[PDB]
Amino acid sequence: KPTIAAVGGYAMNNGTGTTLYTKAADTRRSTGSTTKIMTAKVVLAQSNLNLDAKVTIQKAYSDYVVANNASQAHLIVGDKVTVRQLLYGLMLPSGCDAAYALADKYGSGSTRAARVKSFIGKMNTAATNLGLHNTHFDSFDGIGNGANYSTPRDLTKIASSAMKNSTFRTVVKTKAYTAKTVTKTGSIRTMDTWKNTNGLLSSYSGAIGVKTGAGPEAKYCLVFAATRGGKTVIGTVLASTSIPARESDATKIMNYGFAL
Repeated sequence: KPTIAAVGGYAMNNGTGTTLYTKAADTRRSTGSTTKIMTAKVVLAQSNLNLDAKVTIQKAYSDYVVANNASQAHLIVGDKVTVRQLLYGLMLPSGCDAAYALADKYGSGSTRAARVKSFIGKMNTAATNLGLHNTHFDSFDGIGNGANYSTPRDLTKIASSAMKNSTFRTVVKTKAYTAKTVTKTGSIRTMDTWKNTNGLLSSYSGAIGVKTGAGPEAKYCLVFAATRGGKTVIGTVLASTSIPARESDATKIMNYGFAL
């Protein structure tokens, strides 16, 4: 059993559900942007889902990333961006502006505030439906709050559920993506290329996911997944000490899991 810097860790065989590694696996901690996995999951399960549906980037999305010094996809106010493009902006550079856009779009309500509230409710309803008991969302992106928490086991179960969706799988294993959006003049704008923050995609052979996280309370987090020899290992590390450490933590757990 490897030792890791993260104070919380968990991994299982994605196909069988069998546990492969644990370290305070059921201890509630902050999630950082790994919460965005649930945001993507909820969006992709909406009945009225249309990946080609366009969303106008509101000034509020930009003001939001600035006010919260949140990671962003650099979405340009006024641009028309598709839900598919928003999902890539959400998962690759960890676009909290894209998260806001998705919540505004899919929440139920007559105001952005009401729709955001409704969307977070959907996130909690999805957790409940998975039979989770140590997870609660108070945001659509993991930005702030003691009422936003999960555990390495719970997040791994949310990730496993999300990975059942082919679109989700396609997105989280993508290393680079360049969005071509529509400007106010109708012209097509080529945005700066987005790079997936998950270093495992290039450093770990067989890696297929899933999502990074890093904040003042959550520290360095990573939900990982890789497939080798017909076996898929999926897991989560919470509160590692740095980006390089979170990557090695995950690398060790997966290597251990594949050898078990």
